[PDB]
Amino acid sequence: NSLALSLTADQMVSALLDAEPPILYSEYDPTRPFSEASMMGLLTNLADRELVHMINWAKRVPGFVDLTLHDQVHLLECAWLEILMIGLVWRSMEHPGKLLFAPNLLLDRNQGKCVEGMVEIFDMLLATSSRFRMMNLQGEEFVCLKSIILLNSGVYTFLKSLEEKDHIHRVLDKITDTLIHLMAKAGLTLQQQHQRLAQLLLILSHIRHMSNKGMEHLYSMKCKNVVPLSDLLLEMLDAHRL
Amino acid sequence: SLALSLTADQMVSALLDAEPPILYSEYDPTRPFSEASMMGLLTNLADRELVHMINWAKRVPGFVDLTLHDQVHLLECAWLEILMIGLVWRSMEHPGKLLFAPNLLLDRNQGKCVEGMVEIFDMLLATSSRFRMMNLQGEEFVCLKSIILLNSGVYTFLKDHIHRVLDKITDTLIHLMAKAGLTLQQQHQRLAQLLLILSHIRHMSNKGMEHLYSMKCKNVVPLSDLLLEMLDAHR
Amino acid sequence: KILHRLLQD
Amino acid sequence: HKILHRLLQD
Ligand SMILES: Cc1cc(O)ccc1C1=C(c2ccc(O)cc2C)[C@H]2[C@@H](S(=O)(=O)Oc3ccc(O)cc3)C[C@@H]1[S@@]2=O
Ligand SMILES: Cc1cc(O)ccc1C1=C(c2ccc(O)cc2C)[C@H]2[C@@H](S(=O)(=O)Oc3ccc(O)cc3)C[C@@H]1[S@@]2=O
Repeated sequence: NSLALSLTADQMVSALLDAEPPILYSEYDPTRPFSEASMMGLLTNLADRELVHMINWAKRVPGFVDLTLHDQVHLLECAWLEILMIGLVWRSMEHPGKLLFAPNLLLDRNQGKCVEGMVEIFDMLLATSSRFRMMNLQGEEFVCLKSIILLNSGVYTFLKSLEEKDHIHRVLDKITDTLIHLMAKAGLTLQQQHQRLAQLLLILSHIRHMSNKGMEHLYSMKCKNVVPLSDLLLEMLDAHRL
Repeated sequence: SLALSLTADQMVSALLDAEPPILYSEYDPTRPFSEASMMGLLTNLADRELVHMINWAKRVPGFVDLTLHDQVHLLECAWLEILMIGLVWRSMEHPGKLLFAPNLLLDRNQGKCVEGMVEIFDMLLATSSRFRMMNLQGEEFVCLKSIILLNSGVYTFLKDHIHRVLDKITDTLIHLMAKAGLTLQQQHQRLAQLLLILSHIRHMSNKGMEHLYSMKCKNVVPLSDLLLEMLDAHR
Repeated sequence: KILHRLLQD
Repeated sequence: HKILHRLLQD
C-alpha cells in the first residue's frame, strides 16, 4: 500500500542498519575439547536463539510487513538458513581461516571435524568469507544483500491474485537501486558498479547452495536422534521437506 | 587469454554460434507413460544433451584456457543447472508446459507419474513464466548460461581468470540492455533480476540432484555411466 | 506454528 | 579416470 517504495537510498540503508540484530554469545565453556554432541548442542542453542532475533529483524525489513502472514512465513521458512549463513560469514570476515559463531566461539576447519560432514559446509563458509574480504564487502552492502535474500529466495515458489509478488519485486528493485547508489558513492565508474553488483548477486547463488547442503545435514541430524534440535528449528527444518 | 579481448558483440556472436542443438526424445506414442518409461525417456535424453553441453562448454570463450581439472570441476558442479536453464528457455513459448523435446511436451499432470518430479516440475514452470514476463532475449539467455558454468563451482576450488571472464559477461549483458534502449536504472534493475533467478536455478538443481540419487539407489531405471559420474561428484 | 506465532506478535 | 575427461579431451 506504500511504505518502503517512498524511501531514498540513504533512507533504505538507515532502516537496514538500525534493524540489525545483535551478536549473540554461546554457552561455550572451554576447558577440555568435548564432543560432537556438545559442539552440536552449542551450535543448535546458538542458532535457535539467532532465529528468534532474525524473525523480529525481518519485521523491520522495508516492505516485509506489507506481506500477508502466510507469505512472511513462507519467505522465512525458505531463507532462514541462508540468512544465518551470510551473517556468520559477515562477522567472520576479519578472521581468516576461522568462523566466528560467537565472540567466544571462534573455530577453524580442524575443530569442525568434530561433527561428521560439517567440514564440507565449513570450507564453503570460509570460502565465502574470504571472497567478501577480497571484495572488501561493506556493512551497508551486507545489509542490502541480507534483505535481498529474505525477499528473493521464496518468491519463485509462491496464482490469481499473486500480483503482490510484484510488490516484492518493486522492493527488490529499490534495494538494487540502493546498492548502486552506495557504489557510485565509493568512487566507482558505471562499469565498476555493474560488475560489483553482479559479483555480489552471484555470491548469493553459492549461499543458496550452502543452505541446501546444510538443510540435508540438519535433517540428517534429527533422524540420527543425535542432539535434540529446538522445536523452532524442527519446524523450520520440516518446511524444507514438506 | 583470448576471451578478454572480445568486444561485447563478438562475445554475443561467439555464444550464439556455440549453442547446442535441440534434440528429440526416443519416439513412439504409447500413452500414457509409466514411471519407468518416462524416466527411461528423460534419462536417455538428458544423457545425450550432456554430451552436447560438454562440447558447448569448450566453445565458451575462455573456458578452454582453464586446466582440464578446473574444467571438470565447473561442469560437474553446474551440469544440472545448465540442463535446467536450457529446458526452461525452450519451454518459454509453451506456458504451462515443459518442452523436454519437440516431440516431448509435458504438463505437470504428466510429471506426477514419477516420484516427486512434480515438485521440480512446478519450479521449472515458475522459472519459465518468470522468463516470459521479463521477456528474456536469446542474447541474454546465452550470457546467463555461461555465467552459470563459470560461477557455480568457482568457490569450491581452492580463479582470478574466471572472475575476469564473468566480469566480461556482465559488461556484455549491460551492453545488450543498453541497445534495447533501457535507461541506466532499468539496466541494473534487470541485471539484478536476471542474476537473482540464478539462485533459484541453483535451488532447483540441488533438489533435483537429491531425487536423481534417490532414483539411482532405488534402481528403477539404469542411469548412464556418464550421468552416474556427474551425479557422484555431488556426494 | 511457532514462526507464525512469533511473527503474529 | 573420467568419461568426462575423454569428452573434454576430444
Ligand atoms: C550457519 C550457522 C549459524 C549459526 O548461528 C549456528 C550454526 C550454523 C551452522 C550449523 C548449524 C549447526 C547446528 C544447528 O542446529 C544449526 C546450524 C545451522 C552448522 C552448519 S549446517 O547445520 O548448515 O549443516 C550441517 C548440519 C549438521 C552437520 O552434522 C553438518 C553440517 C553450518 C553452520 S556449522 O558448520
Ligand atoms: C532438466 C532435464 C533435462 C533433460 O534433457 C531431461 C530431464 C531433465 C529433468 C530431469 C531428469 C530426469 C531424468 C534424468 O536421468 C535426468 C534429469 C536431469 C528431471 C528433473 S531432476 O533430474 O532435476 O530432478 C529429479 C530427478 C528424478 C526425479 O524422479 C524427480 C526429480 C528436472 C528435469 S525432469 O523434471
